[PDB]
Formats: sequence, structure tokens, C-alpha cells
Amino acid sequence: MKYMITSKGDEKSDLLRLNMIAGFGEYDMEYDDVEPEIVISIGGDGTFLSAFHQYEERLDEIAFIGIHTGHLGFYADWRPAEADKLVKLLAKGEYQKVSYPLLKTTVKYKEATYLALNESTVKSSGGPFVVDVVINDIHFERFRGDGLCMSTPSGTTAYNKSLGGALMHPSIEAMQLTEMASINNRVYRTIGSPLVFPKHHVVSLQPVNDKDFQISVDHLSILHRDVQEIRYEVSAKKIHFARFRSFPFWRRVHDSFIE
Amino acid sequence: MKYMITSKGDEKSDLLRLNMIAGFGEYDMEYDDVEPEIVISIGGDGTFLSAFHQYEERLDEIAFIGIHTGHLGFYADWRPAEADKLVKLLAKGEYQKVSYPLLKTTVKYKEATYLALNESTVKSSGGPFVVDVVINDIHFERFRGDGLCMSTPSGTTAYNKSLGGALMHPSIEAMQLTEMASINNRVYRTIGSPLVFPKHHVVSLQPVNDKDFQISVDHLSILHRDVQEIRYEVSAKKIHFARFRSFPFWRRVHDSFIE
Amino acid sequence: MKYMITSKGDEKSDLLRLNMIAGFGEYDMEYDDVEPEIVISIGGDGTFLSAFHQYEERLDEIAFIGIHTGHLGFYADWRPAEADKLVKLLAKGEYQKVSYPLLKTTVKYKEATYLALNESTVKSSGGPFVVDVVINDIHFERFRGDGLCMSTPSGTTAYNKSLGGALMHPSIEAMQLTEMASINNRVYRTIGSPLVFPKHHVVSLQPVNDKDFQISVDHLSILHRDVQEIRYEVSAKKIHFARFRSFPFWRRVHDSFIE
Amino acid sequence: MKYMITSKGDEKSDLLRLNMIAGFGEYDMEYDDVEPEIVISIGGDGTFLSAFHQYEERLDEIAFIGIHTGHLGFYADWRPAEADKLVKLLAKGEYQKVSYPLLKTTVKYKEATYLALNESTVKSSGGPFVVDVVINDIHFERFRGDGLCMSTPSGTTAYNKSLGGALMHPSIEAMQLTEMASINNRVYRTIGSPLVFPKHHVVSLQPVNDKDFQISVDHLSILHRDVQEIRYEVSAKKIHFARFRSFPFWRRVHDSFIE
Ligand SMILES: CN(CC#Cc1nc2c(N)ncnc2n1[C@@H]1O[C@H](CNC(=O)Nc2ccccc2)[C@@H](O)[C@H]1O)C[C@H]1O[C@@H](n2cnc3c(N)ncnc32)[C@H](O)[C@@H]1O
Ligand SMILES: CN(CC#Cc1nc2c(N)ncnc2n1[C@@H]1O[C@H](CNC(=O)Nc2ccccc2)[C@@H](O)[C@H]1O)C[C@H]1O[C@@H](n2cnc3c(N)ncnc32)[C@H](O)[C@@H]1O
Ligand SMILES: CN(CC#Cc1nc2c(N)ncnc2n1[C@@H]1O[C@H](CNC(=O)Nc2ccccc2)[C@@H](O)[C@H]1O)C[C@H]1O[C@@H](n2cnc3c(N)ncnc32)[C@H](O)[C@@H]1O
Ligand SMILES: CN(CC#Cc1nc2c(N)ncnc2n1[C@@H]1O[C@H](CNC(=O)Nc2ccccc2)[C@@H](O)[C@H]1O)C[C@H]1O[C@@H](n2cnc3c(N)ncnc32)[C@H](O)[C@@H]1O
Repeated sequence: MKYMITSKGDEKSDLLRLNMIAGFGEYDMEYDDVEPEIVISIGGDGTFLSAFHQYEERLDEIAFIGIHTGHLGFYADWRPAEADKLVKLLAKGEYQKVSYPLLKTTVKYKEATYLALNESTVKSSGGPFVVDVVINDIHFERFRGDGLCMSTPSGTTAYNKSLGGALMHPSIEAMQLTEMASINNRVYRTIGSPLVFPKHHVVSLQPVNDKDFQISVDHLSILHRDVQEIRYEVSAKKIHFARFRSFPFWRRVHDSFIE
Repeated sequence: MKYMITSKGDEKSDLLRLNMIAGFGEYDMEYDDVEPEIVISIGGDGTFLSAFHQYEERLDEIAFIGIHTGHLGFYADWRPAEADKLVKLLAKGEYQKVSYPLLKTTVKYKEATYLALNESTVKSSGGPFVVDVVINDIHFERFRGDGLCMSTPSGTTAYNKSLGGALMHPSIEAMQLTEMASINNRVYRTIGSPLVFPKHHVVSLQPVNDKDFQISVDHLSILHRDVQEIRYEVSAKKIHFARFRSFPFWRRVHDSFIE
Repeated sequence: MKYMITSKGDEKSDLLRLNMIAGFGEYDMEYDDVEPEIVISIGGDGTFLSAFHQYEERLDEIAFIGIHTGHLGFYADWRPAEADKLVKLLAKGEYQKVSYPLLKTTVKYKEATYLALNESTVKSSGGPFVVDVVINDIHFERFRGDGLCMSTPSGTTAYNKSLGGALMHPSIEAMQLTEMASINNRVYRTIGSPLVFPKHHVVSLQPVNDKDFQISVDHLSILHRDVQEIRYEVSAKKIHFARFRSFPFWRRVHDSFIE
Repeated sequence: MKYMITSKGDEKSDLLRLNMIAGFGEYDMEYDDVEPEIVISIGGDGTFLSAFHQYEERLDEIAFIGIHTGHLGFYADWRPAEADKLVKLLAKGEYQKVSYPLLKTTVKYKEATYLALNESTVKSSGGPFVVDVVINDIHFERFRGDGLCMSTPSGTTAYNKSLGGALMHPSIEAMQLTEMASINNRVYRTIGSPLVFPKHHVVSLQPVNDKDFQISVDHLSILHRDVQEIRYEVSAKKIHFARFRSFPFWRRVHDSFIE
């Protein structure tokens, strides 16, 4: 079945890529990097992120797999040594799909939308960052700090985690807002805690004075000018993973942070 | 319809209780404190917690209402002044039910189960608190600290919040584990972050040496002796609230912590 | 005695400035904004910061006073209403000096030094921020995160505080390092806690790959290119405040954050 | 010179103790466990703490040494293998003393004082912990939470650290107050940050309703009844360490938490 493979582009990963394509040739898997059904990423979670964004308009039609040739990532949860086995099962099919939820960011000025697999962050360009925070059309706080991070479930082990966010199991359809260094006094008062929103809640940010912001989607950082609204909601689209064995998420969490 | 009313027992709340019963008499609402269908709590969230536990084996059959005669609580979200209106709508019916998820704690030695509306905490009796933490039969960390807090969604604004937990919207069926003062070194290593578990995940705690613990369920604190396991999971039972108007949770969060 | 007065430049503060100069004329206080002995700042702590930096090469020879025409600052701890009294005592002299410690930042490429009254921060320009941290020539950690904040004692109620830093009483001659969003895994491991250094300790930062950084001294933000070292130490210079009455620091802390 | 040696009392440490005494016999060091001049502790920091408290009325007259037969402690910073060298230099003298500051806790009801090397903590007995906090006779906050920890400089790597306290270099004469799980709302408002006090500041705690508390001094936990005041200040007494080589504190910090 159609397939494509992306590489971190160092020596170790380019080699492993050519050996996989050859093994795929020993079945009749048609390489197509235009309409693949299976997208294999080789290197690190960053490489995987790029694989996801390279194909984010065909999400409902692709199964992604991560192979970490550096250290384990959360998306790249295959060692190189397991490559030949991968190719094998990947050919026979009879594999299962798991879907993780995604984050839609909408930026009104026209109107542009982004899909994040880790998180969408907002900071200020130059001046201090001051936005009013609106939850389902309800004014909640006036945030003054360094910025805000909206994380997916699988993104909570990433940036979110470093911001003191909670770690969330990916089957939960939600989004998590973490503060970045809010000032807090009788004047300026924010909630502090990470907030965790369900499906269909719209978290909307509204600027007070400066209208320019730096928006980051999975480490891509766009500068946006003359901003009127940023809207976060849990996306309707989901990413699909090819699952060949049990690698529970909490097991994955353990190996990356405890031992 | 059958009903009962609980009081904080200070002067302000006992009065408001008698005036509500009289107004109920002006309809024909039968007071029954043995099999009520509607349980009204008057005072603070503590009073409400007690109302919930007084009737925790008939949860599937009761709608609770909170009236705060002190400061707003999260469960007691009615001012006294609105009492006469309450009685009124409470009589005609045609009100809606909202259900919040609950937490089951199971303590094996026989075996005892508890239902929490805020959270179930564990501390040590005397000695240091050391348990191994097991997630769906997966050894995750060996925790050494002051203790652990497992919070419901609606409990995340309570103890959980003070432990740096995330605030969670109550429609989300989950449970949140917050650490209490873990020691962290090359020897002892815990995750740090609040962890947030879905339905059907069982978080199980297993003692290393000392076997005695102080377990707290909604501020009730039992000492347990010769403990073999503590098991947390999202309960199948839910609590039901009578809803007469919109008081969104995030609105409720705003009023209690921001302004 | 020679004196000068700086203004936030809104209407309220310019007026108060002219009325003070007139009152000074009713004594014979020579206005000199080139070699003042007394520097009065009118507006907010920001205005005061600017007053300090406008005269940072004559620190050993100036007493600063803050008047807050907005909300109380930590440096601007005089209400406008007290202005006429201020002028009065300011004329007779017989006032006491308090000195707060300062922070020297040294940036080697030539070599440039900065004096901070609040803090010196470092972030990355574009890429991720990765420096090795060296304490008295001892390699301590390899920090990978958003950045680092080195705060003075009186600066600990400022940025430092929002970064989870400790609040420090200003008579203590020290400097405090707070992390900004470190990544932590088996690979990358930082201390986490705020660190608090004494006099004569040199905290030195050393870049790993990217050599460009954004350095902030009291909210002035310079971009520095081809950086070889950043060195923090407690400065030998001190700032002097004119003290006319008791306004203890902890009292000051209480009014700004508790009530 | 007079000397004594304390043991964790497991097999490894009792042996090492007898071999040191024999080596001391090969000089003429008089063993005296009543008036030693040198107190050697063998095991872990806990063992060392006990050695300190066993001799806390002769502090101005004893040099302590720690040997860790488990893992390195902060006070037990000698490996067993270095024992014979220790004995040697310990005999010739010509060693240097370093002194770390200590914490005095005063508990008025009569009046009892305690000396801590790590920290003095306060919790409640049964009920919720509510004290007013007074700094040099200035009412600062009304704390409602799980408790409070007052840490020495060298204690900041201990409990203090787990409470989010800052790590402090021991030459700094100060004390650090960390909160334990304060509730924070418009009603109850505490500072949050660790506070760091200098010499001569008296931090005094005053109970609101319940008067019983559990006070912990270096993990000794006394229950105190009918309490009127707890007073913390930096002690006039200091502990003295025998220093035979450079083991800088920050180096010590690195080895225990980073690598
Ligand atoms: C360039 N990245 C690729 C990714 C990813 C990533 N996904 C996840 C995930 N789902 N769950 C768990 N771990 C993850 N990883 C891991 O992170 C390290 C890779 N990347 C960073 O090292 N980046 C970085 C950025 C700035 C400062 C310091 C570090 C590896 O171990 C990966 O496996 C982008 C991602 O960087 C995160 N990010 C941004 N700022 C961060 C910060 N201050 N602290 C921690 N993370 C931060 C964020 O999520 C962004 O999308
Ligand atoms: C006796 N309580 C009754 C309750 C509740 C309660 N529910 C919630 C909730 N769903 N969401 C938001 N707020 C809540 N409230 C609010 O809390 C204050 C009432 N109670 C406390 O003041 N108790 C306390 C206990 C120890 C130390 C300091 C304070 C009011 O404002 C209520 O409206 C029991 C609950 O106490 C929580 N608890 C325990 N230790 C805590 C700590 N260290 N910090 C913060 N909370 C702590 C916990 O959830 C326990 O079940
Ligand atoms: C432009 N400032 C002037 C100052 C100062 C200042 N000194 C102190 C101090 N000794 N002790 C206590 N409070 C202080 N203030 C108070 O701070 C508010 C003023 N300024 C900010 O609002 N600035 C800001 C910046 C970015 C994002 C949000 C807020 C008033 O109330 C002042 O009285 C510069 C100072 O901004 C601090 N800063 C930077 N980033 C921060 C952040 N994320 N959170 C909190 N502070 C941050 C930092 O110290 C910088 O030097
Ligand atoms: C019985 N101890 C002896 C001691 C000490 C000690 N001194 C220091 C120090 N100057 N600097 C750095 N590390 C230190 N150590 C290290 O701590 C571990 C030993 N002890 C604990 O494991 N005790 C414990 C208690 C409750 C829950 C979990 C752990 C070793 O590695 C030692 O080398 C008493 C000390 O226990 C601290 N303590 C209390 N509660 C704590 C908590 N929740 N988290 C972290 N520490 C906590 C506190 O300072 C008390 O005095």
C-alpha cells in the first residue's frame, strides 16, 4: 500500500530509510510521497512533527509511525533495530489505528487556522503581553505575563509539562492552557493553575493595547500583525497512529522521565 | 415531591431552613429525610459534602442543590436571597439535571470502598510515606513524600488546586493525581506533574515497608491499618445537581478566584 | 542641595513635578539635572528604574525617592499627597540613607557591563536556549529552556517572583537565579529550584551551539551577537534611598500582594 | 584530642566505626563520648542530624564530620574509603573549621526552645492549620493550609527544596519560610513565594482558633498543646564542620541532584 518515509537527514537516519524502502520493494508497496496511506518518520519527535504537518490535510487518510534514531520520543516510539519487523507487519496489514486529538487555532485580523499536535503558544512581539481571556464568551481574566500555551493531550508531556501543566492521557478529548509567568497583584490577578477544557469549549484571547503577537504551532513561529482574536478549540480532526504492539502511554511516560 | 434540607446549624441557616419548609408546605411537598428525591444543603460546601455523604447510596435518585449562606462555594451556588424563587421552581419541576463524575477508592487489607466528591488523599501515619505507584498494572514510580491527592473534576478547584493541580471542567470523566512534597534525587525520582487519568484506568498504590496510612475522603479521615492496596478509579456512579439557571463552571471559577 | 525630578510624563505627574520645584524654590535648593545629589522619580517603578539608570555612574553620590502617582511600587513608596511634607524634610536634611544591593552583568564577546536594580535576564534569539551554567568555575548544569533570570533582592518581588523565585529582604547581599521553563528528562536535567548566591560568587553562563542572545537589564533588552560568556555577580556598588519614615519592606510586600 | 563516633548501626557502619577507633588508638586520641572535641557520624544525614542533636549544647566546642556509608548526604560528605586518610589528618590537626548557621524555634504556652540544622515545621493536630503570620511585630498574612516549613541555609536542599523553596548557600546568615498547600481565594490570601529572612528578623506565628500543633525539628516531632506563639529567628549559635579539602556546596548540590 502507498507509503512514504521522512528523514532527520543525518547519516544514521538516511541509511535506515533506504533499507526500509528496499524491504518494501521486496513486497509490492508503492512508494508515493504525494498520496501515501502510511507515513513513516525517522529521527526524533521533531522529525515526526514535520511529517505530521507535511500531511495535515490528509489526516483522516494516513497512519503515522515514529522511529527514534536518537532518544525515544513520544511520537517516535520505535527503535531502529525493530525496523525489519515493522516493514513486515506494515505489509500484511491487519494492524490497528489509534487516534490522538488535535488543537485548532483560529487567528482573526482575514482568518487563518492552524492544527497543532503539541501545542499553540502566543507571546508578545516586543511589548508586554496583555490579553483578556474569554471562555465560551465569558470574560475570565486579564492575563499579563510572558505568554500562554495551549497544549494537546499528547502535547502535555512537551512544553505544557515544563510550564507546570498536568500530564494527560491522549484518549481524553481536551486542551490544556498553561500560563507563562503571570504577574499577580491586587491589580492583575490570574488563575495560576493549568486549566483543562473539553470539546466544544472555545477559549478566545483578546488584546488590550498592543496588537502584534508571535504565535507558535508545534515550534513553527509566525509573527502575526493587527490581531483581533485567537480562538482555541479541540479540533474535529484527529491524527491516526499505526499500532503494532502495546506501548501504553503511561509506560511511555515512565521511560522518558523516571528511569 | 419528597425532599429534605440540611443545615450548617448556625442561626442564619436554621432560619432559612424553616422558612423553606413552610414555603414547601404551601405546595404539597412531602418532607421525608429518609427517601428524599431532592436534597437541599444550607451553609457552605462542607455542609453540602455532608449532604452528599448522608445520601451516597441513593445518588442515582437524588438532585442536590447548594445554598451558600457564607461565601459562595462551588457546590453551594445559590444565595439565600434566591430561596423563595428556588422553592417555586423546585415545586413545578420542569428543571434539568446535571451530573458530575465521582471517585471510587478501594482499600484492601477485607475490602472497603469510599465515594469522594472532592478527592481521596493518602498520607502516612507517623513514618515517611513511601508507596510504589501502579497504573493499569504498570509500575510507574516509587513515591516518597508527604502524600498523594486524587481529585475529582469538581474537586480540582479544592485541595487539588492548592497542590498545583490543574482545574478541570466537570463534564470530563476523569481523576487527577497531585503529589504532596516528593523528595527528588538520583535515588528517588517522581514525575512531578499532576497526572490526569481517564475512565477505566485503575491507579493502584502499593506500600513498601510501613503499612499504616491515613486516608481522607472529602475531609473525613480514617486511619487504616495493615494496608495491602489502595485503588483509585473513576466511579460508575455520578452525582446529580438540580439546575435552574446558567451558572457556568468557568463563570463560577472566575467569581471565586479572580474578582 | 542640588536635586532633580523625573516624570512619567502623563498629566498628573508633570503637575506634581512643577509644584515640587516651586516648593524647592521656597527654600534655596538648586535644581541641577547634571550633578544632582537627590533624584526624585514621579510615576511608577518603571519611572524610577529609568531614574536609576539615568544616573547609574553617580550612584555612590545620589539619594533616590519614589513617588507613585499610579499604584504603589516597591521603589515608588510615597503617595502624591505626601509631596509637600517630602520637600520639607528633604530641605532640612537630617534624613537617613538606606542602600540596596545591585547586580553586575558582564558580557564577553570586547566586554560590556550592566548594572541592574531588578534583574538581568537572558533569552535566546530565535533558536532554543541552551547554556552550560558555571558557578565559581564549577560546571553545574546544562540548561535547556526559555531562559534565565538573575534577580536582585529588591528585584525578587518583580520578575523573579513570577518565575517562582523566593522573596528576599533587601539588606541581604545576594543574587537569585530563577529558571524559565527548563525541559527535564534523563537527557536534560536541571536543578529546578531558585538558587540564591552570595557576594563574590560568580555565576557564568556558557553557550553550547547558538551564540546569539537577548539580554534584559531592568526591561531594557539588548540583542547580543557572538557571545562568549555572561557573568553575574553581586555588584560592589549599591543604590541609596532617602528614608524619611518607617516603611518596612515586609510591610511593603503585604500591601502589594495580600491586602 | 578527645573524640567520639556515632553509628547508623547497620553492619557496614559499625565495622567502619571500630576500625576508626583502632586507628585513633595508633595515635593517642582519647575517646570520650561525654566531652568530645570532634564528633564523627557514620551512615547518612539522619545519623548526622542525631549526632548534632546529641551534642547541641556544646556546639561552640565541637567539629562534626559526616561519612556516608549509604549515599552521599549533604552533611555526610565523605566516602568510607577515605576513612584512614580522615583519621590521619584528624590527628595532626592543622585543619580548618567552617560554620553553618542554625535556626532557633521558640514555643510559648512556659517557654521551650529548639535548635534545628535542617528546618522547623509546624502542622496542625487534627483540625485545619490557621495561623496569622507576624514579621517583626507586623501582621503579614493569615495562612490557611497544611503547614509551614522554616529552613536553614543547609536545610534548603532538604524539605525546603521539596516545598519549592530556593536553594541557599550556607555562608548566608538567614532562614527560609515555605508554605505547605495554602488555600487561596478572595477570602484567604497568602504570599505564595518562599520568603527569605535575615538575621534579627523574628517571624512569629499566632493561632486563630485551634491551639494544638505538631512541631517538627529535624524530623523530631513533638505535639504541643495550648500554644500561644511560635517564634523563628536565625540562631546566634553556629555548627562547626571539620574541613579537610574543597567540597564546595554547589559542587555538592550538583552531585546530589543533576548527575
Ligand atoms: C523542536 N521540538 C520537537 C519536539 C518535541 C516533543 N514533543 C513531545 C511530546 N508530545 N511529548 C513528550 N516529549 C516531546 N517532545 C520532546 O522535546 C525535545 C524536543 N524539543 C525540544 O527540546 N524543544 C525545545 C524548545 C525550546 C526550549 C527547549 C527545548 C525532545 O526530547 C522531544 O522528544 C518542538 C517542541 O518543543 C517543545 N518546547 C518548546 N519549548 C519548550 C520548553 N521550554 N521546554 C520543553 N519543551 C519545549 C514543544 O512541545 C515544541 O512543540
Ligand atoms: C472542609 N472542606 C469543605 C470544602 C470544600 C470545597 N470544595 C470545593 C470545590 N470542589 N471547589 C472549590 N472549592 C471548594 N471548597 C472550599 O474550601 C473551603 C472549605 N474547606 C477548607 O477550607 N478546607 C481546608 C482544609 C485544610 C486546610 C485548609 C483548608 C471553602 O472555600 C470551600 O468552599 C473540605 C475540603 O478541604 C479541601 N482541603 C483540604 N486541605 C486543603 C488545603 N490545604 N487547601 C485547600 N483545600 C483543602 C478539600 O477539597 C477537602 O475536601
Ligand atoms: C516595566 N517594568 C517596571 C517595573 C517594575 C517593578 N519592580 C518591582 C520590584 N522590584 N518589586 C516589586 N514590584 C516591582 N515592579 C512592578 O511590576 C509592574 C511593572 N512592570 C511590569 O508589569 N512589567 C511586565 C513585563 C512583562 C510582562 C508583564 C509585566 C508594576 O506593578 C511595577 O511596580 C519592568 C520590570 O518588569 C518585571 N517583569 C518583566 N517580566 C515580568 C513578568 N512576566 N512578570 C512580572 N514582572 C515582570 C521586571 O522586574 C522588569 O524589570
Ligand atoms: C530523616 N531525615 C534525614 C535527613 C536529611 C537531609 N538533610 C539534607 C540537607 N540538609 N540537604 C540535602 N539533603 C538532605 N537530606 C536527605 O533527605 C533524605 C533523608 N530524609 C528523608 O528522606 N526524609 C523524608 C521525610 C519525609 C518524607 C520523605 C523523606 C536523604 O537523601 C538525606 O540525605 C529528615 C529530613 O527529612 C526532610 N524531609 C522531611 N519531609 C520531607 C519531604 N517530604 N521531602 C524531602 N525531605 C523531607 C527534612 O529536611 C527532615 O529534616
